[PDB]
Amino acid sequence: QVQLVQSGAEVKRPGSSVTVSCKASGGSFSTYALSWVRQAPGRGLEWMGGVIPLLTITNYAPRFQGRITITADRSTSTAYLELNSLRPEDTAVYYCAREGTTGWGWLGKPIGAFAHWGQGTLVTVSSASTKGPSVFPLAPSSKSTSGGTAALGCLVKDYFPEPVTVSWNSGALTSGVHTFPAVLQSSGLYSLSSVVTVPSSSLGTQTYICNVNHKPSNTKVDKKVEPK
Amino acid sequence: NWFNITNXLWLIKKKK
Amino acid sequence: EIVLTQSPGTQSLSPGERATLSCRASQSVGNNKLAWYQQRPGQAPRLLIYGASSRPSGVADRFSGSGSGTDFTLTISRLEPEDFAVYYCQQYGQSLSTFGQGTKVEVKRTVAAPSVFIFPPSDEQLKSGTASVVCLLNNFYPREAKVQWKVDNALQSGNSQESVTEQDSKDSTYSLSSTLTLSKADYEKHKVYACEVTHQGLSSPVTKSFNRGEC
Repeated sequence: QVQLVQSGAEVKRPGSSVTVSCKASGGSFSTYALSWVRQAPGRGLEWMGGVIPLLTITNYAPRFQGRITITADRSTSTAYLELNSLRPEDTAVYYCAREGTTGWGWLGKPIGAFAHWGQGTLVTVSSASTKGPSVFPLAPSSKSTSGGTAALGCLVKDYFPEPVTVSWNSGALTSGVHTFPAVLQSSGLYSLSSVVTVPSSSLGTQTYICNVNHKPSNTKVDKKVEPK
Repeated sequence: NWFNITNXLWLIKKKK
Repeated sequence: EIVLTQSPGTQSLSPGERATLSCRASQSVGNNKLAWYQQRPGQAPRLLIYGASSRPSGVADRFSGSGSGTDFTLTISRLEPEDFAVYYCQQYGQSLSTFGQGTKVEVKRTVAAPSVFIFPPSDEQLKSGTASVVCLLNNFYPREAKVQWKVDNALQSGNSQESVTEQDSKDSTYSLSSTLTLSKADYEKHKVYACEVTHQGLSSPVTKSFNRGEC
């Protein structure tokens, strides 16, 4: 096996300190290197540091040193990444990575590289306040229609934090749907759009509804998009 | 090289 | 600090073909401690290669890694659909490990010009005192598109934002959205609203326009 399970997402504040955990199950823990590797919104992977649980042999990255701590709990096979002086820049997905071993036949002999990963943990660092989105209809008009096709949608605006998930007609509308990655507005809130192309002969003879789901806010709205 | 250490250890545990 | 330089930035080619990704280190990577990971869209990295040459068990033969010292190359021999993702190179030859900025392997198709649709601010939103005009560039290739907002012929400055989907699993196109944001007025003290688009698939820009009324 060798399964790594991280804690739920987190919303911390600038200046705050966050602690993320990783649970290893199905292989030796104390004797294998365990590193943390984050990934900022729309960017690559950055290695932050690691630790060999045995003697708590720690390896920190200069960019983070004197600001980050990495721990192991041999008695519970768990690892901890604590990071303070949180800045909005630190908004990223933090990954727990355990190195692989020669020949999975099985656990035995380190290889340095990270063969095992957690599901990732979203940590958002903002001074903004959690809020569900306002959902406005992108109505089908003569300017959104051409030939036999017509584009409609809905603007999911001013929410926080990530993520939001959209669907159409309770999922009864799959192909033609494009949901764009959210962009960070100046107010510090996110916003995005969900569109879909549909036959235009079916506009009056049909009803289109976008179901929005912002779990971090316990919000679940449904907006009816119809002609202009 | 920090990334090597676990080799030092696996070689000992195997050794004895 | 050792810098891993990955190129090209985006390698675009057809399935069933062979992909060769380049990783060059600013310094000599000791003991050839180099790994290649594959990150598929919404997932976590998947280790493909280590020690430059070594492939774990579970990784398909398609993947081969070579090079040494300061020049490393990842090689997929016959691309499968799932192979179109991002690829990262990491060096662990010294304590401070580092990653390359990554390389995207995109499906190459025939150029397609964006289908431009335009949506006026909903009344529901205007009742809030803020307006948002949306401009959808739908189903185009490549992903490089230029959008420009124009209100009463006046060109626009940093009051719009655009988002781009990832390449489409089904038809390999990209879609983009550009939102212009205003206050009720001055949205109400301007007549026409248009967005013009420049794409490698068009000889002339495409301009979608509407005037406060229709519908």
